[PDB]
Amino acid sequence: QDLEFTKLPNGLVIASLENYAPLSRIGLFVKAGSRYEDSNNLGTSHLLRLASSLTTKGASSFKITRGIEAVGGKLSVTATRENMAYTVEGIRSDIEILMEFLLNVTTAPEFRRWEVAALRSQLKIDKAVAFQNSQTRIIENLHDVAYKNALANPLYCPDYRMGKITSEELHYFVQNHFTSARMALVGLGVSHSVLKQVAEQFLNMRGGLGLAGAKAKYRGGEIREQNGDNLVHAAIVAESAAIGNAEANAFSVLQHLLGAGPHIKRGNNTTSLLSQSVAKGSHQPFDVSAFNASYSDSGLFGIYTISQAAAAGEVINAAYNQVKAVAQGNLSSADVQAAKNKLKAGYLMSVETSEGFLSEIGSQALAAGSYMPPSTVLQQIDSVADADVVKAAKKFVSGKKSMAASGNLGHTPFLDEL
Amino acid sequence: VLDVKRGQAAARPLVATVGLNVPASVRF
Amino acid sequence: LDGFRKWYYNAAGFNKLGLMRDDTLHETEDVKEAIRRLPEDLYNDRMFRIKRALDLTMRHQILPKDQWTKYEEDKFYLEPYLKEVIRERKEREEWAK
Amino acid sequence: LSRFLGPRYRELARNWIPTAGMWGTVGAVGLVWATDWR
Amino acid sequence: SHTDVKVPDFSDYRRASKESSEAR
Amino acid sequence: SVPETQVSILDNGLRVASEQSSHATCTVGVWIDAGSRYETEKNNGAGYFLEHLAFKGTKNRPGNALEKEVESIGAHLNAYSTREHTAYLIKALSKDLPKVVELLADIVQNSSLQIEKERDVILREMQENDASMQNVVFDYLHATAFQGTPLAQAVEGPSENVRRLSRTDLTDYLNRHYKAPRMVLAAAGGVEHQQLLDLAQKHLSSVPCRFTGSEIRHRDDALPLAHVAIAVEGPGWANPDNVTLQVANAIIGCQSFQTFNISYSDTGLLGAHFVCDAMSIDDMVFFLQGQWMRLCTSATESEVTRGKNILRNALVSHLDGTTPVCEDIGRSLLTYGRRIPLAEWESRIQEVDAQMLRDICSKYFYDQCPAVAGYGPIEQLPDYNRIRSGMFWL
Amino acid sequence: SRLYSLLFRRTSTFALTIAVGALFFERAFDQGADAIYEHINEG
Repeated sequence: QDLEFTKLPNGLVIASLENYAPLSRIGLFVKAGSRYEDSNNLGTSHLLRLASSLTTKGASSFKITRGIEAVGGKLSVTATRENMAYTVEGIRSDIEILMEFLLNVTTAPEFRRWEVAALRSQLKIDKAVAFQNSQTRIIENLHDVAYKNALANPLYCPDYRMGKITSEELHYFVQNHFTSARMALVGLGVSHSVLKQVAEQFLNMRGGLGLAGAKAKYRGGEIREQNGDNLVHAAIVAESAAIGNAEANAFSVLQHLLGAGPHIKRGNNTTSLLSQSVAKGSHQPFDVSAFNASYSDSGLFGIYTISQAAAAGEVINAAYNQVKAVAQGNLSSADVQAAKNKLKAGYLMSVETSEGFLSEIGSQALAAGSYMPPSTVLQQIDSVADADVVKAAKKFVSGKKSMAASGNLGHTPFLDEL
Repeated sequence: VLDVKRGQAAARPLVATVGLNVPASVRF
Repeated sequence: LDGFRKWYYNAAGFNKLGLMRDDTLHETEDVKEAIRRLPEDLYNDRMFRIKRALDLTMRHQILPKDQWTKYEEDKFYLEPYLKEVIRERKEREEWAK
Repeated sequence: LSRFLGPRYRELARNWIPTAGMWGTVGAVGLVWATDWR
Repeated sequence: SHTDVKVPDFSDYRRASKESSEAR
Repeated sequence: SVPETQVSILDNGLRVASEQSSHATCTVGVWIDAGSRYETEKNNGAGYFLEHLAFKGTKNRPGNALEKEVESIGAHLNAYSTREHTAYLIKALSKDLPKVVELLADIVQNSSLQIEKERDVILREMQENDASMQNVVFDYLHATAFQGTPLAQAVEGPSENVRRLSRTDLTDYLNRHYKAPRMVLAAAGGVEHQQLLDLAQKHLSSVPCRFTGSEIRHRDDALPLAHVAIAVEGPGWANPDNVTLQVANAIIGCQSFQTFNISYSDTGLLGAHFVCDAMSIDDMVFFLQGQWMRLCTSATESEVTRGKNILRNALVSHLDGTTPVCEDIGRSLLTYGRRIPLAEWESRIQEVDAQMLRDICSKYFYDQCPAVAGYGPIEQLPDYNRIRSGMFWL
Repeated sequence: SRLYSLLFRRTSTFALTIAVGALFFERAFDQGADAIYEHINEG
């Protein structure tokens, strides 16, 4: 079968596959990431994500936990800055009460003050653990040192805001950012019919569009963090294309040309122009890749390096020089064809799993209200052509950069030197 | 101590993940 | 009956020491939970009233009659909350059996 | 007591019954050897 | 690391198999 | 409605198992019944070392050539080694099976053994592999539980062997433990079984363990947290009661209190690993032992159900994706000799009730002597008499 | 091995076997000792 995406007049779009698979999954996609926050509610989103277990105006936290557990179902709340999605997974027989629990959570939080209060200690941890991988700190700092207002807001709650987030604020967010028109309910394992018959009840309530989407403004800059780690992490990005343009496809082809993760375990990722350009000069251990994060109004594209503090300089320079070569037209058509094959294989393996398929449909829904068959994409990625890739490169090599560095930064260069 | 502690460099945006299930983490 | 209630109220005289009804509920676990949830203002107020009573009791004196919490004035703050706590214990119990 | 009224609660007891009898039984025989009643 | 050495031999201690455990 | 997991065999004895699915990409892998259990303490890091050297150089392809090509095709190349199995698998667009299979053929035979560098890599990482406290705890829960057997020794081996290894030794392990009857070519996703069988015919057609109730305590008080694992003897891979034990684990589910049922060929470790601040280690232990005991004498149909359902949502399937499935196909053909379908798993789950769960839990957990492995500030971790006394109730 | 699985593994049964055994052991001990005393002192 195929998804059938239908936009209920309330604005919510319903879509299902009913693969008749054993464990059906259903997820609500609501544009409610930190992006949609503002300066005085920093943190609301984080808590909201960890507070999927607070008594709902219809169910006790106890039942919520026990109920979902009993049926073996699972409710998870992923969240990016551009958006956020709640997801329930389970047996086709128990997904009626799973939709009861999920739709109660999404549309009716009691946000009891005592309850929310109990969570702020759990909040410290998340923001904390997620930072184990230095990468997190970097990407966060990066999106921050790079943007001014909207996409600069962190995914994790700041240290001063813990103890200050109140139930009111949370409720405020939902009623404001979590409205119907900004949501979409995609379900794999259910009948499109019922989705309409269980959303027409709870979701169509918040009919308004919702708080305006704060636009995002680029700022440039660099934030560094001397913390004495063994490895220097450094991300250097610039402004790039947004969601909904062919230049975003050009930038995706550009990161798969430059290198977007190893395909072989213990490989050296030989092809990566970056990896090759670093490895021809530096014998130290390193990890150089291309970073691309595009949101519906703005995108960041650049390079990400992990290296020994000492070599941190020229390695970064070598990586930067490689991108400048791509900005000068120094590329081959076989390399671009291999980059396109890598990108399309990555897309197909991303959508080959059930939860990735449900997320993709979800994202497409909120983003364009339409479903784009995997096939369609393949021919559009093919549309990207060599010159297009080169173009995106020059955008990066010219646009003001934003640099987030961490480690022993005694030999890490600056932007005016880079 | 980041409660219960655990190198691959991030190349994609991050996505927090928490919920009823015990596991909870972030991916690039 | 209500008049009788008022009579009992005076007889109880917890009003004299200057305490509301919810003030006297024995702190059973259940009661404890509700007390905790109380918005801080009330909690701090509860403490003040309770402590005052203690001091008054120590001196074997009662507040000025006027200051006695009038039956009508007496309001139930802990109870609204307590109800939930009880229901909560109840819910857990049957999911238990 | 209200809480004790439960089907599972009942199942648990039923499963626990034999063991209970045993300890009491041992105690019983024990009392015998303990006193040699006359 | 933690694999450089193996548990020391207890042969002079170890007796001489769930079959035996029940008896043991 | 449900895949078939059509499997065949070839001259060599290599099996070719596949489970077609509508997903588009595929995960084609080679499993081999060769791990650290088949090593004889003179080649204790040969399998791990081989992997490091493997994926890098070969007979038809020089050095990066394979790595270079798989990137060229857009596939992800992965390999792993356990105490009993070794896997080399590629996730790739189905159409590329033709090369996803020829590449795998080189990796298993015609491989070219860099050795110096990989030695350094393995050694250095091991010098830091100590950072993975949990792996440490679990490689001693193995050493102290399987003392004197080839199941005590780690997959990586001791630094000693790593340094002292040569091409010929490797060649031996390669030529000894890479036999065709001990090999499964597993494919999951958008693959046709007849095409995969023809490709396997074209390429690749050339190919008393004992548990000892014991204790190891690595005390190092400078670490902030303590990791403790307690296990008993798991039934095995083929033992039917494994399923009633998985339900028991689903009933149990201080801190990071995970539960594990690691299975090897007619043996295993069934238990719990928990990390806690030192001061609470004893209370955790007490808590944990009480629970195992709860199941042994006081189960409840309700909770069993909770456990059966969670187990029901763990079974791996096309939804989980190609790799997860392949991986299951490779392990099922190596261990059971067949791919157990999900309907048989559901039947074995629904036949489990509370009475047989507490019977099987009394069979294993009750009264058997455990293996204990602690690392960190573990002074308040109780010694063996207190844990052994907590393994039963008066 | 059977005994362990039957009367010595369940603590309740462990107690049962102990108590019952003790119940019989005593009389016998008394008898044996008394008898020995008697054989030892023939008058």
